[PDB]
Amino acid sequence: VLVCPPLRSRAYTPPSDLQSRLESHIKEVLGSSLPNNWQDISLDDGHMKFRLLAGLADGLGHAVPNSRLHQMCRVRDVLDFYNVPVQDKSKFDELVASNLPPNLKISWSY
Amino acid sequence: TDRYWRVQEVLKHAQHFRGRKNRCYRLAVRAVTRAF
Amino acid sequence: TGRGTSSRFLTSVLHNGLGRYVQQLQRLSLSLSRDAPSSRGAREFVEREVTDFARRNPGVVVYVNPRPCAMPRIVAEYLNGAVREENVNSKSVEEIKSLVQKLAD
Amino acid sequence: VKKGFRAAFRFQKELERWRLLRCPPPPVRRSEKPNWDYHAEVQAFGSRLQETFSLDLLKTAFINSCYIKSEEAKRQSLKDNQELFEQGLSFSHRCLTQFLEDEFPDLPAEGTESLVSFLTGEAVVCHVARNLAVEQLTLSAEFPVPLPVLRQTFFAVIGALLQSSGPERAALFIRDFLITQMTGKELFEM
Amino acid sequence: DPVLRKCELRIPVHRRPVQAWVESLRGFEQERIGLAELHPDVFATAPRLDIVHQVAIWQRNFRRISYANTKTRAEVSVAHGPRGPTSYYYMLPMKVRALGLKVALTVKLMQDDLHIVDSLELPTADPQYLTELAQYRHWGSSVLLVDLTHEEMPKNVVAATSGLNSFNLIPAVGLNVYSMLKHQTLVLTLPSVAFLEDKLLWQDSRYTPLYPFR
Amino acid sequence: AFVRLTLPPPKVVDRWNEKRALFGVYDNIGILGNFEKHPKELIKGPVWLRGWRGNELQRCVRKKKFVGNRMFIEDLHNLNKRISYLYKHFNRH
RNA sequence: AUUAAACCUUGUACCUUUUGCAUAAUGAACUAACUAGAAAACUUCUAACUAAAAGAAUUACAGCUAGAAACCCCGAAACCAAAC
Repeated sequence: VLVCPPLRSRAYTPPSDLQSRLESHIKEVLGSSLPNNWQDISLDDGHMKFRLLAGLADGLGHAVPNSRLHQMCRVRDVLDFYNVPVQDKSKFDELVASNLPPNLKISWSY
Repeated sequence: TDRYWRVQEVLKHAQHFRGRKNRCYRLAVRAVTRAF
Repeated sequence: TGRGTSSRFLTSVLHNGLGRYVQQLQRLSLSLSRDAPSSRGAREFVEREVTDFARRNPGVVVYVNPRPCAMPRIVAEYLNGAVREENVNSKSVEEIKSLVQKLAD
Repeated sequence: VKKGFRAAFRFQKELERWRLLRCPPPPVRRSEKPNWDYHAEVQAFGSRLQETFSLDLLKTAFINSCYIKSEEAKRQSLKDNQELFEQGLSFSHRCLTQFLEDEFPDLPAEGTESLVSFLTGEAVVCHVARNLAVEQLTLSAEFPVPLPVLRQTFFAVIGALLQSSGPERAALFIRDFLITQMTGKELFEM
Repeated sequence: DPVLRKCELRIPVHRRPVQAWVESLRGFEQERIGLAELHPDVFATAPRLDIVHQVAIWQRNFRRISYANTKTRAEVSVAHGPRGPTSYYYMLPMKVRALGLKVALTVKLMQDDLHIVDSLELPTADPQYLTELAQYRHWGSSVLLVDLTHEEMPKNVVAATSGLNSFNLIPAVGLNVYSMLKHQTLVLTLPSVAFLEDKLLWQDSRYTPLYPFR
Repeated sequence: AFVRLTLPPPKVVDRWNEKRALFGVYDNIGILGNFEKHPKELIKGPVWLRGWRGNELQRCVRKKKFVGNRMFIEDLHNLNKRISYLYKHFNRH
């Protein structure tokens, strides 16, 4: 009765309306609704951090790495962490879509 | 396990020699160095 | 060694430079491996310098075939029929770039 | 018995080298052999010459009557280069004669014919084409390409070049590549 | 209800605690159920890989015994050939060995190769479920499962891990650098982390042992 | 010399077999077991060199003492003669 | 070198050993395999910990623990015991 879900891609692209989704999650926080020093709000609270990060990851689709977890002391890097894109395209894939000249031939034998 | 190739290295330069010198590694090596 | 080695006289392929200079090299073939220490320098070369060479010299056909391979190798074919193969086993990016430029000349 | 797999593999390469020397493989055209792209080679061929060619016309010039028969024979189990061939040969005769006359107006017409015939000889055309890799780019049903078929393509390409680049560029091409062959050639030799 | 764990020992004031995502194997999507704290002096040690290199050599070469032998001229009815059974056993300092294990833990965590789990219990013993879950969670080809004690390890996990060549299950006392390096990713239970920390953190002070602890 | 005209049979090695995969497990018995059992106690081999190492003369001497009562007369005499030659070289030269 | 295999031009076999010299003297018909440097007491270097160090026996007013680092081959005349 246990069926494995399909593997999900590791590529995450920042939403165009990142602030709108971001402030929506900040509103999800208990009464914050973009308060004073919103970017400087401390995340040291375990329960608040879990709720905020968990909700953001599900909606935005990007999750804080365990190794990078402790750097997420305040919001400022949370917004920065989500706004930096992540691409699953391989180097060969990027090279393929790089206006290859007519005399250059690439074949993937793997 | 590559001693044959070592002999071949001397032989390639000694193929044009005449007599037992061209086929004896003891003599072929000496001639090759002298030629160089 | 000269007595045991051949020699020739000065000559040109077909008087290449009388009207216009023609590049002898016509085709380049490259074999690479996804995971191989020997190909690390070649791996980076494809990332950075392969495109620049192709733009600089668009008249040479370049074949790049990443494949499971023990030793990466480069094969160069010339118009007159000369074909030369160079092993790229454990060679740096700078070494590779210089070699290709020498082959073209 | 000497142990190891590397040593045994090394001897196999030694055997192959001896086998290659003893029994050289039969010649085959690069077209049949792998890692051949006709379109890429033609583009590289045109770029290398620094000349503009109409890809459709150039392919027709390379196409030969013999090549079509093989495809038709395979089909049983496409445009010839004759039209282009005539233009290049006919134009070359006038252009080649023009070169001789300008330098040597005193030289008789009969002499120019001998010079033109030698410069347009099958061996002379074949030598230039083979050294130019044209044989690999030639389309034919037989390898090595027969000389008369090879000669047809050479002038056929000239006809295509005339349309693509005009007579002026072709004349420079003829001077740069064909008139060069007369260097060191004495009058009675030709 | 998030599962929140704190270090039992006093964390240094100048060092902030290390944290990681607590996971469960009950379901495919039960990747995150709580957040746990890790002692910086254990999971945030300096990356001294030479100690790990030395430990690997010690591990392989302390058990090494060579049985090669050859007879000398006096023993013939090799001038410098092997002579009888030879041993290469040697002992590294206790403090260094403990440090090497600590360094390995940091490498896996910093490299996102360590997965902290509340318990190893599985809904089914089918090996297919375990492998598929590893694929879902992007685990490595080889996954190492560690439990506090061998006797109490769940029956369901034993059947799956026993039948999997690349997924190996070991007890906490059996943990070693070689297995961690050999296995792409490490799965550690919450009690095991506490068990490991105590011994590693206990190493503080010397009070040199006047006699073996056996 | 002349070399094989055929390749040796292919060998396939499993790097994740139980022996290789589980090699070294419990090597931390001392630290993870409260030091009740020293890792030297995990050495398997000849009795006279379990938890001990030395040069060949020391190894041979220790072997003689450990199983001298169980050693064959021919073996014991041969070992004594070999030790005599070894003793002079190490202790006089 | 050469158009050209030989001609013209240049050049006193090898190892060892004698003086750092052989026109001395030793050894070599050739082919294939086999055929000769081996130890850690202390030091330097690489690290662990530090008035302490070492998983018992050791050393210490910066020491202590671990690791790495080394010293050939063949050949007598003889001498003795026990059999034949």
